[PDB]
Amino acid sequence: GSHSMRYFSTSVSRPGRGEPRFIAVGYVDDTQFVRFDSDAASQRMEPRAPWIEQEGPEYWDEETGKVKAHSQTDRENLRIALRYYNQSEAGSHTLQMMFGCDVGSDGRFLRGYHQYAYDGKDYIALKEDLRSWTAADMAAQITKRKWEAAHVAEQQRAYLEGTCVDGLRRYLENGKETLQRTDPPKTHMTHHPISDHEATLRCWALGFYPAEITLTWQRDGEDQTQDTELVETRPAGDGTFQKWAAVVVPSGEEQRYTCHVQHEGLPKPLTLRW
Amino acid sequence: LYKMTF
Amino acid sequence: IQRTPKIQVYSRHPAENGKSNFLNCYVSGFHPSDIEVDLLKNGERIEKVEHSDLSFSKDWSFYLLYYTEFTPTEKDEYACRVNHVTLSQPKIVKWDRDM
Repeated sequence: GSHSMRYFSTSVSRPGRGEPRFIAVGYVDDTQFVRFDSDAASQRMEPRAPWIEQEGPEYWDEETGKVKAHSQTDRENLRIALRYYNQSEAGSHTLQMMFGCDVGSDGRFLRGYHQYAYDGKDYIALKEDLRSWTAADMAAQITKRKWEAAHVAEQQRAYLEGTCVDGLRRYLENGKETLQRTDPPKTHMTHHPISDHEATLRCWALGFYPAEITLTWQRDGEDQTQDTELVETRPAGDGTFQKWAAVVVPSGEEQRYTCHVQHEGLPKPLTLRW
Repeated sequence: LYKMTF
Repeated sequence: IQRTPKIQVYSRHPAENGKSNFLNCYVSGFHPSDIEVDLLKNGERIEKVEHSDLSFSKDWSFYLLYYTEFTPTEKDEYACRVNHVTLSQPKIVKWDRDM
């Protein structure tokens, strides 16, 4: 199917406690593969997935070079933002950045990204055309004019259509056995009376990859959208994901309920019934 | 593979 | 600009007494990123607890996984304690084997 690469970065200023903390992480699909932490002893980009260890130290030298450069830029961006918003040096502020690309199943470029948030809200983002910028406020308009005049977009487009796509295809091949794997959900049901006349049916999906999944409860084929308690999909910590969905039913009308599980790793959707 | 101010 | 953490505490596999496992506290959807998450065994802070690298979702809100290896027993109660600016006292969420 399609695939994606994303580098995430956060800078958090800490006025009295020295210079801003910088943390970057890289992902292929739902799999982390690199990290860099400015407060870490190493001062290097480190591997976090088996398939990236085989890169030679020139990759690593260049990657920690690029990521160290990024932390300095974002440190200066935090200061420029203090001016633009006329904020005091007393406060802690956050600058986040994401960039990366999507490719189709043939490995062709679909989409590029390059965007920033300041204090948790959109600042400036490159549009899907990879030529224009979306400025979220007056402060960002200034940056936009600055980057428009400097033709920043063209450089990013070159990175995103070129280097970023090649990297993705490479990682997807080198790490074919884990990245192009599909682990279907291991499913089961639990069941607990909550009174003389009602019971909870809970439908579980465990050990699946990638994270995308849909759990749905029906009563006699009717979707129970508004009456389904659902948790956010969560990492099990071994690279796979978990989710459950529950409904409150009258006892013993349990047989009227069906839980439906859809996931890319299943030949056909599963139906579970107590 | 990894990748002017405000 | 300010968002409270969603909190889930759970084990990597369905719990079986005497079988080693991992206890997880997953916090997400929060802002800003400074947060303190501790895992508790019968009220007491477990000392060796690791966490994933700071990352965030499409809406820019942060998420972290805190985890530790453990061996559940019939008597031991576990909980996650989350400390964040949006919370006037830390939220303590109990581990339920079926949630």
